[PDB]
Amino acid sequence: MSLQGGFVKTQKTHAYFKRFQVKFKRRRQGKTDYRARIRLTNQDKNKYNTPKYRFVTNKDITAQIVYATIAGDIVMAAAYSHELPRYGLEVGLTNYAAAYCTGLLLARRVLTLRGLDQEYEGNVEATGEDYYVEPADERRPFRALLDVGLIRTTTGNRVFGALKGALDGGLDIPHSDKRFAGFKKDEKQLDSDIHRKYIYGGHVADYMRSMAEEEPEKFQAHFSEYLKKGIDADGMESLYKKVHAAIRADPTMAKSTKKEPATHKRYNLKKLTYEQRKASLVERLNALNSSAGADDDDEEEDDE
Amino acid sequence: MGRRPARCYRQIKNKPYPKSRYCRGVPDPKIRIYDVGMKKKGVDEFPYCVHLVSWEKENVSSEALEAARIACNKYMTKNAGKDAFHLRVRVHPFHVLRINKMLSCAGADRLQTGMRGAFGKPQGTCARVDIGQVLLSVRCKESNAKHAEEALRRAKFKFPGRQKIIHSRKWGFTKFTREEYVKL
Amino acid sequence: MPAGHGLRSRTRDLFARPFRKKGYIPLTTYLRTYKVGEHVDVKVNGAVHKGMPHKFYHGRTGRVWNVTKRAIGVEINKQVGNRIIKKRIHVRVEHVQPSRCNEEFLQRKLNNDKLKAEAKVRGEVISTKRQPAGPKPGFMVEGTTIETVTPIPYDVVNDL
Amino acid sequence: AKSKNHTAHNQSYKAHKNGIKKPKRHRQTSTKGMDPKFLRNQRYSRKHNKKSGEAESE
Amino acid sequence: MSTEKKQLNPMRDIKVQKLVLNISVGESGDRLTRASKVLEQLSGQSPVFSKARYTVRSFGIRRNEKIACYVTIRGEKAMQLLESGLKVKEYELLRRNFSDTGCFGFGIQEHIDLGMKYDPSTGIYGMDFFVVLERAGYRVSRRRRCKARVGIHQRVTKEDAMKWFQVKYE
RNA sequence: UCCGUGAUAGUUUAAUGGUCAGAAUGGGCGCUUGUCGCGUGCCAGAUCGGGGUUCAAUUCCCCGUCGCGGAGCCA
RNA sequence: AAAAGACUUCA
RNA sequence: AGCUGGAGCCCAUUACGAGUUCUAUCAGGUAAAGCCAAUGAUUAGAGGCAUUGGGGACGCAACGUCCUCGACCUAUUCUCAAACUUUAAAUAGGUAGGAUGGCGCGGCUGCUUCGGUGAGCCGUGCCAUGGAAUCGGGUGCUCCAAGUGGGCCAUUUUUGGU
RNA sequence: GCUCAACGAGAACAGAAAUCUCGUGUGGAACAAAAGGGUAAAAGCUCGUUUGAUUCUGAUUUCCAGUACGAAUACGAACCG
RNA sequence: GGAUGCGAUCAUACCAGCACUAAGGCAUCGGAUCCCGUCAGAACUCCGAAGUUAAGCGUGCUUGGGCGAGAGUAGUACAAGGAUGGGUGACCUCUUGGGAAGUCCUCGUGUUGCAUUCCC
Repeated sequence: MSLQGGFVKTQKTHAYFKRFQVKFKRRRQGKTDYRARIRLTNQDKNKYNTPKYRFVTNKDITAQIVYATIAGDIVMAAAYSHELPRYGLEVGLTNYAAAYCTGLLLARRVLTLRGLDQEYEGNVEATGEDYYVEPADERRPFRALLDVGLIRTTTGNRVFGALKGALDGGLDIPHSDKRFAGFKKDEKQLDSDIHRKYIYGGHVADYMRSMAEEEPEKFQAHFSEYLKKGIDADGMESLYKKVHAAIRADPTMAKSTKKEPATHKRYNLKKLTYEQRKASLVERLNALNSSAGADDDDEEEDDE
Repeated sequence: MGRRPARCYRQIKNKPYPKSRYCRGVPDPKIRIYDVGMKKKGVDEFPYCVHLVSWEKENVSSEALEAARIACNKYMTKNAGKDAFHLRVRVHPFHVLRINKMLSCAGADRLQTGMRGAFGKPQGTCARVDIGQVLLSVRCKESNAKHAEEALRRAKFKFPGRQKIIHSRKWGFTKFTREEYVKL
Repeated sequence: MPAGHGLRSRTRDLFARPFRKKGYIPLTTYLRTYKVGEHVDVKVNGAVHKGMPHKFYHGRTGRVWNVTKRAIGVEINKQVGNRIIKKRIHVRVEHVQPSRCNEEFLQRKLNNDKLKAEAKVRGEVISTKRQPAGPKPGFMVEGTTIETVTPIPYDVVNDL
Repeated sequence: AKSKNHTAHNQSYKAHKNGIKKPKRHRQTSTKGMDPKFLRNQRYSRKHNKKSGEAESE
Repeated sequence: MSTEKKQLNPMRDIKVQKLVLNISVGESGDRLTRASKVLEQLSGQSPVFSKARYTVRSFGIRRNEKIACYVTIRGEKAMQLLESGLKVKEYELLRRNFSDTGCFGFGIQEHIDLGMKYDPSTGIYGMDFFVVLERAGYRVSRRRRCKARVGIHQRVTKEDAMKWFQVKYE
């Protein structure tokens, strides 16, 4: 009939195909760039993975501090903005204030004095502070590197807002302030570097008030109450939950997820062979049929 | 024609040259049409095949290929009419002959000083015919098989690498007449 | 004729990757790290073009001489000549894979140590060598239900 | 007159008589031409190590 | 079997991905690039240069160089422009202008709409209008990050595109 | 034969630095002219075939066909 | 003044 | 430079060494195979398919129809490659099979670790025939010098050339 | 940041090649040059910022006498991007 | 089992055409004040209220294709050593060894680490 693409692959088959094993599975899903990844992994510095666009977005954002090993990664802490309303929060979970508090929470969690390995002098668990320039634990920022993932480095992002909460949480990310979502993006003060506008916790405050539909739960001031809240030292929650039920999930999943063939394949073949002899039209795909005689094999004998 | 003994390229001795892009200047291949006769049937109307199968691995010239082919075809028209059976020439002449060319006439030939060396100008081409290759495949019908056998016989004196006439069978002619009609 | 020596020559497949293994290397190789004196294979990534050793050195297993930034120093030995000496090559960690040539043997050394401890408990008598192939023992079957058929070679046909 | 240009013949025969040897195994093989760090720390540590070694043999 | 059987469009309904209005003659054959002015007024927004590649027939011997210009527009503005062109064309006619992609284009003079010939430096006899149309579910292939091939369902067809358009302003 | 060297309008041969080719004469067309001619205005290319490099080759390479010259011992 | 030459047979 | 001798120098069945095999583990693109796997060559049909390669016939016309010849496309088919190969031998080739080793104890650093965390190297303790096979009418090591610096041949492999 | 060689289907003019669009597209392109490898959210192609095409003096790899020299590799010590 | 983030092994994971997905999550999706961005808020960047499982995503299917695995695939082809073996040689037998690939036929069609979450 014509057709190209499909036809041009099947004729030359193998030549494309293997094209998906040029690169591998992670890239196929759209998860890992290997050009980005390779640069991080040599000295094995933790990935402060903070997605916020086309990953998890518009419901939640998340910050995980992740260490690598050769059998696959292993998070040293994680925290979700979905677990932020456990400590109180009811203003938008997609905003800078939410991202900042997730970063504060994560930094407190990652040690929690656990195991052997500490550092709580200096000051890890960095105070309730009005920022200016990166507060660390002296001279040396280590073991956390802002992993944006595949998302762009753009000033005024949630990723940089999370980074602020890491620093004011006692995590010590390497830094430069020329793409950071500055000081007042938490809501605070600013007025410096290349960056412009002081407000972004208090973005929304102007927006909504010029009337139009947006989130419930009140008003302009409401950010500050929960901005304060994630600074507090009552770490160590995230919910007890009811576990499993029986055999994996549900009857919906039982119908959905596994196989059939083996036994079932033979039945469909049997039906097909009967159909071929009962009518004679097409053996399936793209031609043949004139009694048939089972499977792909028939075409070779039906030549002469 | 002008002398060349077939012995010169007879030995399969040199590297095989079928790379047109490096081997520049290759002259005309010589068989006009490889398949002579029918070409609307294969084995359907021809439930007999006879082959001429190589006894000796040697490189048979394009010139010799033509000679064998034309003799066989001429017998077909002379003893079974114009649109008789079907001859197929089934090996094609990949291997470019270089070979020493252009001698002079001082008290040396071989121009430089007595090399001569590579950089041989191309003389022609051969098909490399290894042992058991089917040089000529002539399909026939079984009653008239003796005519095809005779045609191959006249042909066989006309190449350097000896071949033996054989009654060839593919999927028999008795496995074809089963397998066909069970899937038809 | 005085020396020249085209630096490569017959490196077509040696610098090539087969069709299935084209594209960028998994970062697992990079993340893999070695300590000094560990034995490791040399076998290049074709997608890193600087830090590459000379292709003859592939298929050699060397002892890590030292570890430095990006590339690792691996000491391997050249072949052919007189008094052929060990040579130290700067070679990428992308171009270094673990050899299993030592790994399996080291496990069998630990296995011997088990046997040594066991042996003393009994009242010594160690013997923790591996043993060469022994003679065959006897073998059975039953002649009941296995009376002879006759089988033959079969006649020549030319099939061509 | 032409002459031979190269041959690898006869080289092998000579090589298996007195040649090839092996590396010459020692404890503490040459770290000569090794990266400056490591070696720097070996120098510093050794000064202290001799003093302490006498203490730990009493 | 098109997954049509649902309840149709919230997702399925057509939209303008963009409307690309482009001038094609080629430099020296029409002008320097003073026809940027007429494009600027018509759309209301900036045109940008379009470069050339491959064999050309006309001066433009370097290839890469300004030769044409184009405006990618969209939203309400694109729909307004559409109405004027539809008002021309005969309606319930030609399959030809529709692509299998579900996109269509038409030709007609620049001057249609209220505007002076005099105020733009050129009047220009017309130029290809192309309309890029697709469904809502298109955005998966369009965005970079989580790019995925277009489904059978996700494709508009020539018949479908014409059918959606038939309802509105023709 | 080896080492060189060309070919471009009907003919004879200029030119380029990579984007682009000329002149003269012949011829074809008027005008001069009793009538032709001299004279006077008008006109007209496979840049050898051939691939390659290159954005783009008449132009810069490589091969080949033809036509030429000039060398090829102790003969 | 130097640009001026040709021009069939019966006749 | 190597081969060769001398003068020795150090130990001696301790020791390690080996034109060797095994074992176990690497590397390889030759023979060959392949071509309906990529690239390149190459034969033959057959069957499709055109909004624009060319003809004819049927038509006022058609977003018409039928034959025809080409392209292409598809499943076949045929035969090849030093400078093609997914694939792919054999004989060759490398490495390992331990006391020049492992393990315990506890020291130092300017390194490395946000952290004695780790790495390396030191003192001290524990474990023998015991780390496949086989052999070593011994081996290891250093200095110094002669001759050679035109090679030639056969089996096998192989390039040019009848 | 972007994805190409190519082809199909479309789009005033525009044909076999103009420019524009989408799909398919393992690299069939492009990376100065010879040829051969290699390479795809790049080393290509486009944009932005740039000047390490820098200072010192070794080791190392090739050719190999396990030499010089050139060129290459990866470090150090500097200073920069 | 699903999902999400990070993956490991690296085509049983891939291609083509279909089909199905509870829960909860991803996505698609609505908006353009703000940082940021273009020819175009389509991309990118930000806000996340209102939707939709159609696609993506996952999994399953179809004598499929490819890949993987096996074979009387084949003990074939080829090849080291030996012959005062056969043969004019080309080569070919045997002894002592090693041993493929495709055609072709048969069987298969992702597995699993970390963290958090979801079935009911």
